[PDB]
Amino acid sequence: SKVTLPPHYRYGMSPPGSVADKRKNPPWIRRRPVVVEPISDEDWYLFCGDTVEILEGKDAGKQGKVVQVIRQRNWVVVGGLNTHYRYIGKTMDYRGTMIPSEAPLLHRQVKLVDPMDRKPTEIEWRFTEAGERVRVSTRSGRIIPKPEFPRADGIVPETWIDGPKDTSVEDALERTYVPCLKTLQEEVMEAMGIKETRKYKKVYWY
Amino acid sequence: ARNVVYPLYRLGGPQLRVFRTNFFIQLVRPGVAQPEDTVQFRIPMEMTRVDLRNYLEGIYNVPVAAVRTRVQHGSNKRRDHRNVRIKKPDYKVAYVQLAHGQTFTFPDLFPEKDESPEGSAADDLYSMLEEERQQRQSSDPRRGGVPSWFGL
Amino acid sequence: MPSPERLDKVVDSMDALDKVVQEREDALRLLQTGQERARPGAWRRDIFGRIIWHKFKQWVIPWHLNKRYNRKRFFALPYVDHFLRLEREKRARIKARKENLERKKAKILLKKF
Amino acid sequence: PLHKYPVWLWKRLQLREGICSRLPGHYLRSLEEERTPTPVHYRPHGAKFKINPKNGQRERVEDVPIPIYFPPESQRGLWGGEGWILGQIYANNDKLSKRLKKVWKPQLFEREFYSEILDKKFTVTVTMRTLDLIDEAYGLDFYILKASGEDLCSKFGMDLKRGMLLRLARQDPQLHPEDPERRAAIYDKYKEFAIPEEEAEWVGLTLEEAIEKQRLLEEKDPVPLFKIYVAELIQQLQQQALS
Amino acid sequence: TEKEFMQHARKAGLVIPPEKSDRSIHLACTAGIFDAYVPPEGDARISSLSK
Amino acid sequence: GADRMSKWTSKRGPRSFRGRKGRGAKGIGFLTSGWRFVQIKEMVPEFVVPDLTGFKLKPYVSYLAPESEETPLTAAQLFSEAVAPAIEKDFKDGTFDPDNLEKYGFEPTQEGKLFQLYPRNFLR
Amino acid sequence: IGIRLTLPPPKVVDRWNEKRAMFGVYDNIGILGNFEKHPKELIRGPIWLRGWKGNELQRCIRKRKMVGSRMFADDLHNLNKRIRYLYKHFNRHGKFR
RNA sequence: GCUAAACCUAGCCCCAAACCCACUCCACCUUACUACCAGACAACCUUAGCCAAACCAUUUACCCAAAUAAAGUAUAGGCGAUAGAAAUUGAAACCUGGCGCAAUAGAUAUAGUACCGCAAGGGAAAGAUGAAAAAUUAUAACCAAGCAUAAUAUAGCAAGGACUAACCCCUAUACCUUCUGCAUAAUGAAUUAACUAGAAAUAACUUUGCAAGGAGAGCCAAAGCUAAGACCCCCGAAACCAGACGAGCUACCUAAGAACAGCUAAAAGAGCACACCCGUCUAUGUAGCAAAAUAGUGGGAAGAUUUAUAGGUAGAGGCGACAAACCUA
RNA sequence: CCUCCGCAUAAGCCUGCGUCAGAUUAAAACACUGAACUGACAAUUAACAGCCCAAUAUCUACAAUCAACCAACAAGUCAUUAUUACCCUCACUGUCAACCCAACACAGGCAUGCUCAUAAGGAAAGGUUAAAAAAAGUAAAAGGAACUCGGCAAAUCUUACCCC
RNA sequence: UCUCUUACUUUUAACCAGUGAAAUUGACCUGCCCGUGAAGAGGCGGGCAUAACACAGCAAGACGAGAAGACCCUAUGGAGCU
Ligand SMILES: [Mg+2]
Ligand SMILES: [Mg+2]
Ligand SMILES: [Mg+2]
Ligand SMILES: [Mg+2]
Ligand SMILES: [Mg+2]
Ligand SMILES: [Mg+2]
Ligand SMILES: [Mg+2]
Ligand SMILES: [Mg+2]
Ligand SMILES: [Mg+2]
Ligand SMILES: [Mg+2]
Ligand SMILES: [Mg+2]
Ligand SMILES: [Mg+2]
Ligand SMILES: [Mg+2]
Ligand SMILES: [Mg+2]
Ligand SMILES: [Mg+2]
Ligand SMILES: [Mg+2]
Ligand SMILES: [Mg+2]
Ligand SMILES: [Mg+2]
Ligand SMILES: [Mg+2]
Ligand SMILES: [Mg+2]
Ligand SMILES: [Mg+2]
Ligand SMILES: [Mg+2]
Ligand SMILES: [Mg+2]
Ligand SMILES: [Mg+2]
Ligand SMILES: [Mg+2]
Ligand SMILES: [Mg+2]
Ligand SMILES: [Mg+2]
Ligand SMILES: [Mg+2]
Ligand SMILES: [Mg+2]
Ligand SMILES: [Mg+2]
Ligand SMILES: [Mg+2]
Repeated sequence: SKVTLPPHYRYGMSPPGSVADKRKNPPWIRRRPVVVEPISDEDWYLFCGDTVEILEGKDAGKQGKVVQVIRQRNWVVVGGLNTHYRYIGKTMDYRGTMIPSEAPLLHRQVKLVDPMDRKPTEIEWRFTEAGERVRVSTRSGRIIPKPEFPRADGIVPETWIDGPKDTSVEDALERTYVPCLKTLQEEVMEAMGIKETRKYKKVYWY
Repeated sequence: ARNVVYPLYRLGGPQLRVFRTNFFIQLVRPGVAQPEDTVQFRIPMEMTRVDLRNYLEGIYNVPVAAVRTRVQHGSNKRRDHRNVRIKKPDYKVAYVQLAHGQTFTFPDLFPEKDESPEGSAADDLYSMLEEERQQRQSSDPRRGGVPSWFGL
Repeated sequence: MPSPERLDKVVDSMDALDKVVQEREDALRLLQTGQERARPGAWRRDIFGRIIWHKFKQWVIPWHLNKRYNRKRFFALPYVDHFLRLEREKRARIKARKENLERKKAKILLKKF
Repeated sequence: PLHKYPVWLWKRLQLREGICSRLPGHYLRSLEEERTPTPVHYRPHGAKFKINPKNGQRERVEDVPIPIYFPPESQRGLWGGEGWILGQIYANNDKLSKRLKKVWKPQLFEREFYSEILDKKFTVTVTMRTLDLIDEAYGLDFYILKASGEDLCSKFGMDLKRGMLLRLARQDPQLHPEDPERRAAIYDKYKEFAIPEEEAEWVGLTLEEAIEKQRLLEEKDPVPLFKIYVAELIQQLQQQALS
Repeated sequence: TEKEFMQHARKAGLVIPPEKSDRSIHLACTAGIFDAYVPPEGDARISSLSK
Repeated sequence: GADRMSKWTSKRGPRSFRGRKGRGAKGIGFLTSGWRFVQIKEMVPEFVVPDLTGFKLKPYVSYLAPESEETPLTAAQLFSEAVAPAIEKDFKDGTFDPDNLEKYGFEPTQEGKLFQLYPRNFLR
Repeated sequence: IGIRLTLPPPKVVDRWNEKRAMFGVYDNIGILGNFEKHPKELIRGPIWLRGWKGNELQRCIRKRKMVGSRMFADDLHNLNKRIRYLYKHFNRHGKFR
């Protein structure tokens, strides 16, 4: 679950724990690192789900929805927009099912789009005086919301059914703690009726 | 408990009580045929016989009769990609025998697969796979190599 | 395995419970005795000149009549100052090399953009 | 790379760094005094300028010391200002012969001494120069109190000096009762001495011993947070109640 | 004198993106046709405008 | 040569080296004159397990439970929640005394009770 | 085979940089700044060779003199070795004696 | 066209500035990585030597207080190779860089890992596509030694003169080094790719600048003074000294063990002869099974015998039934 | 057909021919699939051996060799009492293998018990021919050292003399 | 052992299949006789000989190969011993 990567490890469009990734760059490999623009985690603007605009490529000007963000190389993939074609089911006697597969785009080549005019727009991280922090358009002056995306747990909270081994909501939040200067050990030892009558003698620590 | 310092027992001192134990055991199906009451476990190295006895008689209430243990030597022969040896970790397995003549056989947890869920994210792609495979496997030896596309 | 996320969920759940109860014990020890680090020990210096945190070992006889504890030497014996200096010079070499490589990486990033 | 400080300043930097910084200031001054000892094994020149033969011009002349070595038996007892002389010797006092290495150890005796201050008889492994210095100082106690630290060249002499100075500063019931006038007489005899008491404890202490003494002063088993927090609570509630 | 060959590779792509991820492939077609237009048997016999 | 790199375990030396090493199990007695092991029942760990009959709490939680911001427990919060009501009450009554603090739970020395805190008499 | 097949990426140089435009400014200051500073005090480098040319042996001797009290132990041993060898080389071996 | 070639970037070097780090739980001086019991033993010590004096016997800069100057001066020195001050003068606080390298280079390093050695210790090599490998595509081919496509044709340092034609015709004693002299049958080289060897002063020459003065304090001067240019190699010994590491082989000793069938047994450091120890002679082998073996033939085999375990004696030495024998081939 | 081997213990090493899959490659001095392997999984369970003794004083001259005569010298391998203190019990480690030291799957080296040829344990020949030279054996007409520095090797079984 | 050697078996050896080294190597299109030469020629002079190519033996030559001769001498090179 928790594997440490080699210090110069290329990111390769796949999860790092996949089998195709271990086929591509195993521990056997060392290659030239891709020098990347460093971007602070406060000025990064686009998230997974917002509508974007491709600025150059085979189809410049088209909009779409980003479906994955890769922070370690500043990559996004717009859903089914900047594609090329590959065959999936591949054997020595038959291979067809040619599928459109995407291509990653840098954050320079992708600009956000504001909902009122549907045009490519530059963004600033203008802090809001009401306490929270949301993006604000520079030229149009409109707030762009953080879009809702189904999270990485894979569970939607409203359609969630408690199983036999999941405790309910009214038992997990009930305040049962009475804070006291006893330790847990002597507390449960007086709770379960266990009694000890002989003392602990002196012990020399060094 | 393991990886904890134990309080030294001065003679005539109180009973050594562990409250939230740190031991995690794994019931394992054996590799050789065992008699009808032998139940083989897999325990951490810092466990003894009497600890496993009180563990099985306190939490699961399983009546154990005799407990025997052995230390399993993990292999240290696999070479890595830079010729440094990779150590498979040693462990300790324990064979307990039930007390009152009770029996136990290791269950089958995998049999038997019976499921056919509604498929969008994986089985629609498998459906397109099998439909492409059933449609396009109409190759013919009498054409000799010409493409089977043109109406001409 | 059918769903391996349950194992990590149980493991970090129990680690959270362990951290909660150890916070409770440390708060109680701080309020009653005003000392952290329930295992008692002391700063000492062993033979190789390093400064270590030796933890006490819960004996039954006092230390002045322990035959085993009086063979272990907690002192310096001055031929080790030379090797302590060499260790300090090696660590300074490593730190200077790291900072110089960081300067070079920043220069390359400003060269490309 | 290079060190910021030279290698011969690391002792003083360690003195400024940690527990040595919290030593009292007079003890650190007595550490970094670094005076020159009295000449023992060599004849010092008269003046600082020495007209020499074969050219009648005055030349500047210094007196270099001798690298004399003290074995730990010299640390156990009062020697003079002397020790062993580790050196080399030409065979027949001419440089066209062999070079041989020679040691000059002093002649040691065992004489019993009396102390008028401490009122105890010590058996010391004394040499003849300390007897001559005692005769030149009219007493053992005058000799140990008069001669500075770099001239004793023994730790036992420094412990004798520390005990004498503590006895002088405390005005202790020294000899016994039934004769306090004798106490007053001996305390009046050694009166051009007797530094105050809190400086008298640290005279002649080596650095490890003073580190142990300063660590034993600030041992200070840490206070429970309960007393501190009830002090905070009673102070806050008195500040609210008196308002 | 202790060296062996490298490059153990395979020539069969598989279904790796459902081994697990949170990105699904955006297709642009379907498998086949919905329900086949069966032509009339005599469409060549009805090759004129109407009948 | 020998095997220098791999760690020293119980399986390596001669017949006297085997058995003297062990694997790290806490010993529970001593050897007497007749080579017998003598077990001491106060030295074996006694697992104190509570009864789970009427317990209503499962090893997982429902996702629909709300989240909370983390506040690690400190000595000041425990003091204000445990001792400060009682001390505040009998200071309002003017019968608080700074000399005797033991009625508020404060222990001067840990040697009296069974589970002493700083030397950690209890195991875990 | 030694030669490179594909020609390398062309190296661009900005002749109108910050540095190359302002090369040599405030050099020649003591002539027309009424001699407050010397042009050897513009030199930024090692502390021991600041306005001093020297030989190879003379540089190492000056480096042991001005800096060697705060060097590393390995570099001090290497410097003593190098000065011993350069003495033995310059004063004993060679031509022209 | 096979083997193959090519990559830039991990990183590293030299300076400036700045004083640098070390307990998440457990174990770690006993056989370190071991939870738990009574003699408490304990550190303070001129370096030496190679080398120079063409030998070598006094002697030979290394010493840890910033520069320049005084000055290589007074001085010391088989007064010789060389060593070498002092009085005095003063020493402008701050700026994150490179006419440094790029996988045989730069730290040994992807690493003090694998591997070798009981032990101190020694100690390596290497990767290359791409925007997308969730694009396996078709290209990218073109270049060293070695081969194949494609063996040979009478004669001769492999070549030159040529000719209508390659051979056939005429001439021609490979290279470097050391030598009076090498084709010499004297030394070195299978080939390819990379790496691999002239570092500096006083005094002179030329070119500027100034001129009885020159020079950014000190120094020189009866045309001199300042500045620049130009000029002095690599690899290789047996040896010496100092500090560590070794008696698991072998030399000896100590503690407690084990083995010696059968016959004649004269009682036996007795006889034949097993197991065992040793290796007299012959033959095979000599890059071998073996960096000392195998087969035959041998001596001892109840004693000064052989051998397992642990410990002890270490190099100016240990040990030695003296072979100058042994001390990890 | 061979057995001069083997089974255990001790020492030493540390999973090193058990099952499944890959065997397209990768080691088999050749392949099958497996002693010169890749990944996963499972084994070795103590009664066998280690892991030991509460103190203070005190006691301990008559070897072993069937120990019974006889007979010795090199003179030997084994034992307690009095007093006080002492009432709980079966914890831990090793248990596999075709294996250890010699750079190797090396005609080498390796301590003890067991049957002294066997109930264990193994295979000198990849296939054809019958060249020369070489090595190991068998047999040989007549002579029996005439060969050679030397009866060196082999076969028989062998006397006397000299030097040390 | 020999006069005086011979026959047979195995290993070895020759042919077929597989795996598959090492010392050595300036380049060689690499003959004989006489003479010459740094004094002993396959490479020079004069004659003679001469279609090319393997396979199996022999050791007369390549001053044949492995060891910067261990015999002799030199070095203001070492070391043991008396
Ligand atoms: Mg000389
Ligand atoms: Mg490198
Ligand atoms: Mg070619
Ligand atoms: Mg011709
Ligand atoms: Mg000639
Ligand atoms: Mg040349
Ligand atoms: Mg000659
Ligand atoms: Mg030649
Ligand atoms: Mg020669
Ligand atoms: Mg040659
Ligand atoms: Mg031995
Ligand atoms: Mg005999
Ligand atoms: Mg002989
Ligand atoms: Mg015999
Ligand atoms: Mg002799
Ligand atoms: Mg067994
Ligand atoms: Mg060998
Ligand atoms: Mg059989
Ligand atoms: Mg065979
Ligand atoms: Mg054959
Ligand atoms: Mg015959
Ligand atoms: Mg004859
Ligand atoms: Mg014979
Ligand atoms: Mg001739
Ligand atoms: Mg020739
Ligand atoms: Mg020859
Ligand atoms: Mg020679
Ligand atoms: Mg001569
Ligand atoms: Mg000589
Ligand atoms: Mg010499
Ligand atoms: Mg010698």
